[PDB]
Amino acid sequence: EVQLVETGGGVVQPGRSLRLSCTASGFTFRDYWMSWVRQAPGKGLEWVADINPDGITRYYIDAVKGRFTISRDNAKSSLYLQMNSLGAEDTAVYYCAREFHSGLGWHFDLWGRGTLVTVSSASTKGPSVFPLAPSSKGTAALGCLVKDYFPEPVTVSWNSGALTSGVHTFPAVLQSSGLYSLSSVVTVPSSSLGTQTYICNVNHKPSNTKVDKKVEPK
Amino acid sequence: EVQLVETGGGVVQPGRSLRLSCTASGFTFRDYWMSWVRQAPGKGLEWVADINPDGITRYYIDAVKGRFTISRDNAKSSLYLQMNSLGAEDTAVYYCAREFHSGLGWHFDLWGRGTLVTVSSASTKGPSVFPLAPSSGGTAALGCLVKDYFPEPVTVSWNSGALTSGVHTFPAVLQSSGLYSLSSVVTVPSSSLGTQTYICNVNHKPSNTKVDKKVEPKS
Amino acid sequence: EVQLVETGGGVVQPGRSLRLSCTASGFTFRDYWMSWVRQAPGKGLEWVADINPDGITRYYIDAVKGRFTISRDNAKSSLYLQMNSLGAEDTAVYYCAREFHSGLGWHFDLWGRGTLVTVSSASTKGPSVFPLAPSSKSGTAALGCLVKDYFPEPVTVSWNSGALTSGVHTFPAVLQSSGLYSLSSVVTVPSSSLGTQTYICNVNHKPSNTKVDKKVEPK
Amino acid sequence: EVQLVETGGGVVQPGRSLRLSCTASGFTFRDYWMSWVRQAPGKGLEWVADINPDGITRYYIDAVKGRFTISRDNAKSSLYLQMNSLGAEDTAVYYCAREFHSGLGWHFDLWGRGTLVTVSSASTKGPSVFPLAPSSKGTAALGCLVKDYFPEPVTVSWNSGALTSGVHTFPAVLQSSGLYSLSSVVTVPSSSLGTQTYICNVNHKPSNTKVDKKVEPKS
Amino acid sequence: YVLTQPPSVSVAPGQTARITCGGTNIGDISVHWYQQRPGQAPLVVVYDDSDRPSGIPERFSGSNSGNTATLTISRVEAGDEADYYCQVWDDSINAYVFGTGTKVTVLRTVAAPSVFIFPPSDSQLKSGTASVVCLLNNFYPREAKVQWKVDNALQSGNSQESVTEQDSKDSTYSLSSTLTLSKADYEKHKVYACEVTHQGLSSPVTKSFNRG
Amino acid sequence: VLTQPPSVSVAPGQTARITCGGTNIGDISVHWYQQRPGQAPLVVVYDDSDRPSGIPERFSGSNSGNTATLTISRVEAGDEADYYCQVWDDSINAYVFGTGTKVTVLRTVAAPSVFIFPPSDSQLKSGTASVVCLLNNFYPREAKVQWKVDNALQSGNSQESVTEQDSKDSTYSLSSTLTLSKADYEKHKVYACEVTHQGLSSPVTKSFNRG
Amino acid sequence: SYVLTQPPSVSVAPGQTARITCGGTNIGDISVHWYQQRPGQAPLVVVYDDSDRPSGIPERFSGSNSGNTATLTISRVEAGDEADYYCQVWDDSINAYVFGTGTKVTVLRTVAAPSVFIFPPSDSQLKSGTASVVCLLNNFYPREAKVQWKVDNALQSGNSQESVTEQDSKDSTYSLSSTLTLSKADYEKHKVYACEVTHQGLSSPVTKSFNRG
Amino acid sequence: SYVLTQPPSVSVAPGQTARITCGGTNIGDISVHWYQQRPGQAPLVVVYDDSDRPSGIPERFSGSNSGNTATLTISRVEAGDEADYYCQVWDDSINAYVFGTGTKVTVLRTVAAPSVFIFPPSDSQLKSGTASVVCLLNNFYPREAKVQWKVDNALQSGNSQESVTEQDSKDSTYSLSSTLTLSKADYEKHKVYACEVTHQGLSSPVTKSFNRG
Amino acid sequence: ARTKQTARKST
Amino acid sequence: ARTKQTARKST
Repeated sequence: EVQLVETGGGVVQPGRSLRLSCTASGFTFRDYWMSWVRQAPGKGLEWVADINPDGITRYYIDAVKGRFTISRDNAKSSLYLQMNSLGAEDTAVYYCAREFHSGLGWHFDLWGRGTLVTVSSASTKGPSVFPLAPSSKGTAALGCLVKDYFPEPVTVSWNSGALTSGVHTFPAVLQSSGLYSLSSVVTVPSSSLGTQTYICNVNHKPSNTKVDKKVEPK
Repeated sequence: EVQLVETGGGVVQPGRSLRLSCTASGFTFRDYWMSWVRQAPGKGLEWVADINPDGITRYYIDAVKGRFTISRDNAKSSLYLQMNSLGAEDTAVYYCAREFHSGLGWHFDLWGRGTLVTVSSASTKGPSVFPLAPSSGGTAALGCLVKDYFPEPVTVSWNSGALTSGVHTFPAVLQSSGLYSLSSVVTVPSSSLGTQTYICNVNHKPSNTKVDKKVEPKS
Repeated sequence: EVQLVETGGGVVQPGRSLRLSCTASGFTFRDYWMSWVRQAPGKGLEWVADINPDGITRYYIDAVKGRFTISRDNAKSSLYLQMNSLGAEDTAVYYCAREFHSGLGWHFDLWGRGTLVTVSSASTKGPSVFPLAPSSKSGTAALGCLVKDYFPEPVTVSWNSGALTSGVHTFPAVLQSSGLYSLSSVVTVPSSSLGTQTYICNVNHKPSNTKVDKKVEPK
Repeated sequence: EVQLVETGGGVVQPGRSLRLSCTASGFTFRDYWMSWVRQAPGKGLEWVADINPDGITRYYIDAVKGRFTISRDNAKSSLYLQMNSLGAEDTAVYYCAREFHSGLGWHFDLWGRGTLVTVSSASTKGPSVFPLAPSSKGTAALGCLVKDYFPEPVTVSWNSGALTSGVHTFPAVLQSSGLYSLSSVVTVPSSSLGTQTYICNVNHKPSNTKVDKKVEPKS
Repeated sequence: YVLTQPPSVSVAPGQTARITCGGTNIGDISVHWYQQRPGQAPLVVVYDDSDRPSGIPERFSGSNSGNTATLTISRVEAGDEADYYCQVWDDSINAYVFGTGTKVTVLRTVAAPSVFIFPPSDSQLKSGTASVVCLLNNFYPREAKVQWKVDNALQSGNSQESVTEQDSKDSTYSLSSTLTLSKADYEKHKVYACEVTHQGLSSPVTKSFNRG
Repeated sequence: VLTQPPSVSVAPGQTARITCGGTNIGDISVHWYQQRPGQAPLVVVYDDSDRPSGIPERFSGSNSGNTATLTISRVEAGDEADYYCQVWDDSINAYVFGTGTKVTVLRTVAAPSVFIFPPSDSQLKSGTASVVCLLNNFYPREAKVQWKVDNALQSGNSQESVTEQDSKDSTYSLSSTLTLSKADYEKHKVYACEVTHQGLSSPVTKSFNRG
Repeated sequence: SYVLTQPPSVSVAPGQTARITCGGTNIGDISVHWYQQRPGQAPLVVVYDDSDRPSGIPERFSGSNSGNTATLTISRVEAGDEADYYCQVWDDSINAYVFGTGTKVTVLRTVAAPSVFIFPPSDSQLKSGTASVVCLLNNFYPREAKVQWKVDNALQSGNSQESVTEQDSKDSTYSLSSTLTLSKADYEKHKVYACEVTHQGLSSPVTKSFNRG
Repeated sequence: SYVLTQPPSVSVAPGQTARITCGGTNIGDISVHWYQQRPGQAPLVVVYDDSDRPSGIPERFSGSNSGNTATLTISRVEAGDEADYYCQVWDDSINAYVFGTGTKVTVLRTVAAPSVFIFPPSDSQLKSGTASVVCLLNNFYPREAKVQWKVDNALQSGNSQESVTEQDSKDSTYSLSSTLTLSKADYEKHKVYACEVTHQGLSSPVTKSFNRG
Repeated sequence: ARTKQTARKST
Repeated sequence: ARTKQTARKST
């Protein structure tokens, strides 16, 4: 199957280095121009660099001049991005993208899922999970506060996947502490409160932290 | 004159209840099967329920079964729909309809205008009415802007129904606010400006808003 | 419905005779004084003659004394004007009119449409009808019918059997150098209706028993 | 000379009636059995009815039983077909045909050119003519699209008959719209194009519509 | 008896019109008034000096004194455009007497005409006569200039005009001008144009056709 | 389930055919309704091919195999509507409607009349300015209106509404509404809508000056 | 109602002999007649009473009737012989004239490749809101052809009509039009319009196409 | 570096047509491409080379480019079209791919009022020395709202964060969390905590509140 | 019965 | 000078 798989992402301290790899499969890799495109959280698309099939012609944006170096191993069907002297402006999801040309113009016709690069001095920390308890007052709302974790991402499920209707898991906000925080809410019948058990399942892979949390009234 | 009139439509909150009435006149009401037929905005006709003449047999679609209850009072020549546990899927114009048997098949030979049932958590808001004033060749345009209302519908007439030719009452559009807005316009002879009076009659029943606005060129 | 209807008008040669008839309906005819009032084209009203309810008393202006004779048939609710020795001074629209006494003064409270009496040596000539077609030369278009070379007056013109009245201008007849009348009737309509709506002018010239229904098309 | 000439064909709405006539010339009409034979467009021959010389013995196919009546007027050397309750299965060219017998069998030894009968609710409409433009990128092909007309037939010529070689005028197809459509093409030297002028002449008699259309390379 | 009325009375909309009936000691007898619209029968609007029939608006009032009866129409609108006749009945000679009549004309804003031109029909050409018609639609005031140009040549002596009465709703006038040529002369020339000059137009409007 | 085509387009004076699809629907009776915009359905054909009183002969029906057909001959603007087929199922005691078919009439090209309306002083004294461009009675429906305020294109600050096809002349009408604050409206001075339509030789602009 | 079965087609090389059969149960017991019908013309009897020949009819036409088959034989075929041929009997049981389904005489000749042309919709047609795209196959043999529409490389179905001329009197070839009919809207949803022709006269399928140039 | 200007937002009712603008000086001279990006997803090309459509992309997406504006048109907008859309060019002067800032497509629907819930800090969180107070606004429309924190009637400022979900795929509504963040100390020297919601769906502002204890 | 008999054209 | 020249992808 035709796909691109970025890897090598994660947390890097300011001033330090990171190398990304992209593995292509399902197509003839040596025939194409290949690009890296990035996207800062909640922001737009920014092309970073690209390299010609033979690996001798390369272009960069000014923001990464002298810091980033792109290369390729055609035998390994692989693309690389060497990132030096990283700063917060480099924090982004990095995408591997294939270039297409057909006598008119150039666009990207294939993307990987991307790898997240976090430039921060924050230490990896699991979230503390607190219950948003149902009020004693139809529809009831309850939820879980997922607090002070680093880095992204974190997943939340309810009742191990059994409960999905009316579930809202909010996007995390970055706090001044440098830590992330979010809430996951759900609306349920006010009658189910005494009967039905509600458990939020919080998973934070960068710290290997799973938390199951029973949310009940009072 | 043979006719059916639906009443009781309006705004209703999800999970709450609503009672529709149809008043028949001009025919032997107690002799006919009566139906409720509904139409979601922009969508097609969906038969809902019906009731036999003496009010003993009732049929319902599976989606309203348990929630809806059709009844009639033949002494009053009236048909009823009791709608409980309303959801957004019940938002529609509701028609009262008389059933006819030719000896072959069954079809509807009499309808009402219908009444709109809107299932929303939102508050009712009346519209503000503003003149679209004529300018300064041979034909002129003027109108009324009917802005920021919920829910539908809004009726607009011109000079109490005396002016119908050249009139365009535009279908309501949803603004970013989630409130409706429409314009009603009419093209008139330019020579009639200043000599003929033009009044847009705006009525928004859910808010009991009624406005008669005279439209004249700006000076 | 209370009304008076005059008949018997038309062309009459000088020195010849003519009998007018008013047919009354909707009231107790035998109870009222009835008058004939005439109006020369472009001129003012002139009372001619009246007759008491019994039919016994009659009055006349000096200029018709001996020539004209007013009578009535109360069983028929009908009024008559027998006009002998007609001259050009008798050419006029003739009105049937009911007299009213308020206890103070006397005035006319009911009139007919009137019928035109033309005293001419000339022969009756019916009109020819030609379309005034609009072009696709591109909000408002004009079209009409030309009603040419007729005698005597009048000619009636309607549009779409009376369904179209707005924007219509039926011009007053002009005397052409030939001594024959001609007029145009025109109407302004939306240009977008030019190929979709049908426009027919209905021309009627009774003295020649001419009747023309003409479809006006964009050439 | 010896001939049969059918008349009375044309367009008839479903359910309606049509009467065909056939006029015989150049032979003793009263000595012969006479037939009507029909052919639906693109289909085979179907005998319809015949009548004996005296006009008293008649045969029909079952498909026209009770709907069609054949008759003759020997003094006028004429044959008739009265066609009632027409349907689409009746759309065809209708032929007048003389019958021959010589002690062995019966066959048709004389035919008219036939008259076309179209059973359709479609309105008479002239064709719209569009150019099939010569490719800019020897032998070049160009032509005319003759689109959306009713009914059949339509003739196409090129340069008023001066161009006939290499010309292919395609048979019409009946579209779902109920209208007809065809193309006329011609192959010419690529060398020309810039020099020689090419005009298709499209003529549609049922609508009295002639169209001349200049076909060009274009930009 | 002789009853003199002014021929014309001009009044702005919303204002008051006064129509007089002059007679020697007319004040000693009863005066009645009729409204007559174009092509219509008279309709009594005031009788016995100052009484109104049912259905007649209060805007109509009457007064009679000395040698002058007066019909008064307040808040005048286009529907009031008509001829008004005063009337008395002479018991001495058993005869009705009408006044000379007064046309009420309503002022309104300036309205530029819409202009339209009509070529003669083929049915008319087939008869050997050609009529070309220029239409001036719904204008004010009444004064307008229409000139015909046949192949840019001006025209004289060969056209007639007709004007409508004041319109009972918008108070405008309409005008038709008809150019009558022979089939001969018409078939020669190519350009036909009416040029309209009206106060409502900045510069003259020309409407024109050719032959195809 | 009864399947109808969403749309049928037909030239004036020609014939419209509307189909109702169903497995062996020819074995049962089909009825047809005409529904004009803002109106209740009106039966035009029932029991396959019967016409109620007052329904023109131009309406006819047929039903066979898996297809019922409503046929409208000599179509005119008055025929513009949604048409619904209908059966009654005695098995389950239930009415079943088709999905509906809109009939569109193909008339000649008509260029729109264009009009522009300034916000009223009444609306300004509330902190909002609505500017309205009116496109009147045009065909076909495709049109482009463009807002220019002191020149420069506008984006994301206007809405369009378009009428159903006119029941007499088969045209469409469109309104475009530019919505600004009193703040921004008071800044600028020139407001203009530019209209591009096939019936226009070149784009038409209507404009006004603020005050 | 008595049944006559005719072959839909009979192929014959010029100068050779064509045989058209009319089949029926004991059709030898009854009389059979034959008609020639040319495009746009009225039928003309060429053989009647099983085997008799009308005056003015060339000797090349002859008939025979025996057992369960009557045969129209056409010797030394010329170009004017390309036509439809109908057998005919009188059914004396249900009392009707009966015709066979008809047989078309086709002239055999060598394979000939089509010249292929593609025509984009004119601008004037686009004003009307419809776009007809036309593919012309000119002067080819045999008649059987495969014309496939590809809009942006998508094989089209249900939206094209074919029309074919009769065999040419001089070269015995055919010409074919295939017309792809879209609304103007559907037309401008795409960019590549290709006519693909597959024929016995071509080594590989031929494609003519346009964009919006 | 060449500049592409996109509107940040485009609103459209279901079934209607969305138009997304990409503005550049003489952008008609260069090629423009369009990408759709759904939440949590990699971008996907929907239109390339001004007007061409990739395979697998619905016909509803079409493109055009002229003068100073390229336009992505989405017709009969349905479920799944709610996304971010990016225009893209290649700047051949400074040699870089350039993207527009992006346009979010919002589905228009009727005003819907939020159900409002307030959550006091759990006891376990107070053990850690911080108190997070949460106000929930559930399933409302439009997105614009005013959530005000009142602590003992004192309007708070600078100490709350808002977070809002994407438009719901089924009912097109939003949900919003507002979180008031205090030290446990600051929390226990106050008594009344209230979130006040001002929304178009409400006739009058709604307040949910609690007392410590 | 109202059935067709042969037209007796052939024997 | 070490200036950027066009990548010559388009003209």
